[PDB]
Amino acid sequence: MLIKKIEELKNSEIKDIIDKRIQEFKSFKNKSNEEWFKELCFCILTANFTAEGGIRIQKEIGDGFLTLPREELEEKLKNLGHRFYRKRAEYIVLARRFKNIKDIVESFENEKVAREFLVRNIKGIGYQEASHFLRNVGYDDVAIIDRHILRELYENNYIDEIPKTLSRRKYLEIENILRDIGEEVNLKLSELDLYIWYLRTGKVLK
Amino acid sequence: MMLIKKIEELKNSEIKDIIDKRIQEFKSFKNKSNEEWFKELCFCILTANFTAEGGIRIQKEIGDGFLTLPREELEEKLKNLGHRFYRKRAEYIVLARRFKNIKDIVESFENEKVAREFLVRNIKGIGYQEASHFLRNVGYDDVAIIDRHILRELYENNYIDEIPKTLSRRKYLEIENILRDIGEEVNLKLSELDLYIWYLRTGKVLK
Amino acid sequence: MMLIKKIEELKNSEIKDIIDKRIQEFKSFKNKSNEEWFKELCFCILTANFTAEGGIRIQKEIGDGFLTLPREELEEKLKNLGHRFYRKRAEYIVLARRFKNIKDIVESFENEKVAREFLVRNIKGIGYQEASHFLRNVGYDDVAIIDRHILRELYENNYIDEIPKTLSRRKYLEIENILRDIGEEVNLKLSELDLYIWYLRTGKVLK
Amino acid sequence: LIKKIEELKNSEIKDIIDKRIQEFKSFKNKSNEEWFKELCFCILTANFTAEGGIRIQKEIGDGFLTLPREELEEKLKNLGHRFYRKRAEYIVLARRFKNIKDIVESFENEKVAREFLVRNIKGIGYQEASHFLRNVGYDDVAIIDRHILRELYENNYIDEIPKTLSRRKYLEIENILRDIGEEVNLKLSELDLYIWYLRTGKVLK
DNA sequence: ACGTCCAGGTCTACC
DNA sequence: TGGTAGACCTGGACG
DNA sequence: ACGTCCAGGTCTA
DNA sequence: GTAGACCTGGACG
DNA sequence: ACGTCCAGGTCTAC
DNA sequence: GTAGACCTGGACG
DNA sequence: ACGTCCAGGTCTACC
DNA sequence: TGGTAGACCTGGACG
Ligand code: NA
Ligand code: NA
Ligand code: NA
Ligand code: NA
Repeated sequence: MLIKKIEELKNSEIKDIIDKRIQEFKSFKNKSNEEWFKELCFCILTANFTAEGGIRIQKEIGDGFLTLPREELEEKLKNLGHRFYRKRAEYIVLARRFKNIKDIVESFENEKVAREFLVRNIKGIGYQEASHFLRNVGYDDVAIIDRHILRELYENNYIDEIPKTLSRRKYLEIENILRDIGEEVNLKLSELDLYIWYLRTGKVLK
Repeated sequence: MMLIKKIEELKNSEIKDIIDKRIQEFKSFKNKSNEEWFKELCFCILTANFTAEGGIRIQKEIGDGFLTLPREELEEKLKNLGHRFYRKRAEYIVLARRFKNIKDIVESFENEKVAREFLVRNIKGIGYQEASHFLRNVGYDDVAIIDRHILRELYENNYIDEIPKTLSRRKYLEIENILRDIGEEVNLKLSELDLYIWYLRTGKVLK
Repeated sequence: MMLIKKIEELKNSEIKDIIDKRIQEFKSFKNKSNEEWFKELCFCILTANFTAEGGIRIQKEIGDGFLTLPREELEEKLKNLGHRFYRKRAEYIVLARRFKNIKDIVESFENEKVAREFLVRNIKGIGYQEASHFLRNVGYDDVAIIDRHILRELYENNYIDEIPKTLSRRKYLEIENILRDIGEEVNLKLSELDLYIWYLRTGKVLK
Repeated sequence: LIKKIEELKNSEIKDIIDKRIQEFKSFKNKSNEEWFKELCFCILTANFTAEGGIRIQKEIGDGFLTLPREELEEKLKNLGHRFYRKRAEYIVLARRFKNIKDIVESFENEKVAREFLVRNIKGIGYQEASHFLRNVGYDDVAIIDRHILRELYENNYIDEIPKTLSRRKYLEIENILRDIGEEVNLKLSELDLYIWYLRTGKVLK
């Protein structure tokens, strides 16, 4: 079933948007360290939150993610109506240790290894949001596994149950099921995601 | 307790001034830039199984080059500067550049002991000996440099029963502890301390 | 990994029988009076910073003396029978006599972990270790005895990064849980598990 | 170190060593057959145990002299000696000097006699030759084995545990000890028992 | 030798 | 609070 | 007189 | 945990 | 447990 | 001057 | 209405 | 350990 649904989206004029988006990421090969970092923050802000809200907050704050004091930045987040302003603001500041994120990430063996580094070395980033970062900046063979695509995987029965938790072991299992699915629909991991996400919500945000 | 006898022997000499101004030299790194810090990390990598002064010279000649120099070029520089392991050390140095702002990364940690834990497992080229070396050099007080010299100095006074071929983190941590006890006894920080014991051996107070 | 290996080969050795005859020696406390249990509780108080062997004869020579002998005479016996702390341990034993029906008090508690909590804050001389040691010695399994020894090899086998100064309740229940997983990876209750781990370093199977 | 030895000359141990040193002197009146059994004992102590060789020397007894090659190798084999084959061979070959007492005594001193033994018997080098001579009553040869050597380096008398204790080694060390000797006022033989006991807490031979 | 090392921790008293 | 330095205290093993 | 031993360890398989 | 690999010039007798 | 540690060196070749 | 060989059997954790 | 639902998780403390 | 509970924390649409 899921296969069928995606097949027709690849046909529908939705495929036209997903690739203005997929390439919207690829262009990060020509973006600055601040931009890349601003994307990392977007991921940190997105966890257990809303994409729309995340987009606003990002555009509204801009390079404030990289110049605002912990107390001043914290307040702005309070303004734009973010669920968790205290915590997420703490992560932003703390993350500045790696403000040259583009150079740090582009220097790893691959993407699977780079993801490993962000998780354990950035408070606020698990596998969900690291995969999200990598993707949003050009990376194809990583999967983002949040509530939604979980739901489409439990629903279409690819997974037994919606895990009370997501160990690294499980994330890499599922991410693979996702990978094998994408060979049939013939999409890289970065693309597929947007497709399943769109089904679920009805928006090719990011 | 002969070592100790020789330690206080030094504390009451014109050597204490040299060491005391040497320690102050490191403590000034609190104001230096990320560059002056990365360039110090490299010096350590250079000094691994090499000459202390041999690494002091190369650091002078290359200077801000540790940041810019490409692989094949920096290799030429080193190869010409007479370093033993030009290829390998050149390799490591370049990789370390992914942390070209090594100050933001180090000061972000809660304590030096944990900061070392990071450096040791994210920078190929750095183990405990040369991270302790690194940190100490940029102004931290509570870490020990457990090289060959201070090792068979300990050993030579029965602080240990053998010179182990390789140092386990548990092994290095245990040895360090041992040094700190001397530290308390003689009243000095593992930073100060290390310059002393090092001097009892070689006769020079470099770094 | 090595520790895991040492264990199972013991489970196949002559030792897998001495420990077993020993484990059911504890379970047989379900059919003993308060006094016999108290005698055990007393044995554990004697063991704090002392020998397991020593506390076994002292309890055998003194027998049911922990219940009748006045302080002065008890301390005297504990002095003659050569106990490290003949005064303090003599005091604890007397104060505990306000629970000389210890069996009725312990079995009353829903379980074991909750009963252990009662022994610790309500009896001088009994900390978390010599509390778990008592319950285990009277037939309880899901509690670990974390003494100088089982600490030595947990640290030697890289399970913990240090031998802590003193064991806090959180640190105890934490390490106790580290042992609890070690248990299921070889299939042994903490009680039985303890004896294997203890025989490794001491080379004996007492209690 | 010297402080420790003084503590020993104080203890009951000093009496234990006096009666032991006098057990060696008795060889002045023992037979060629006896002097040889000690020689064999010393051949069974090289890279082996002092206590092990003792019981072996006691069980085998005069067997070192009358048992055929293969027979002697069996008793050594059974008595759990590390090297039954070789030691039996060394013992058998040495039987050509069965009247070892006559030969040793005929020499000028101990220093020259030991030289003959070493060169003229397979299985015997300096330590064993010294060991031998000490055991029969001779007083100024040092036995340099793993322990008296251990003690000497741990105490900064020598600087390396030489891989190969050369004759030129054995004798520089032997001289050092002889100087450690005047410090405490002991014969090389008495001193060896003192140093050995420190290492081993046993005082046999 | 004589001193060092070491045994299935728990307690008070301090800040 | 809750983490920690000192007190309790002795006999045997071992170089 | 040319050969040996020494220098602030770390990484891979 | 460990040996081989990385690599060189330099002072000593 | 079983694998390493350990014990009063001497010989034979290259 | 120096590896390999001779060769094992108890203790120990 | 206004009490429910829901949104691209991850960290700490605890065992 | 590595899993689990519980915190972080709110707005906006539903009906
Ligand atoms: Na993280
Ligand atoms: Na490293
Ligand atoms: Na208590
Ligand atoms: Na010979």
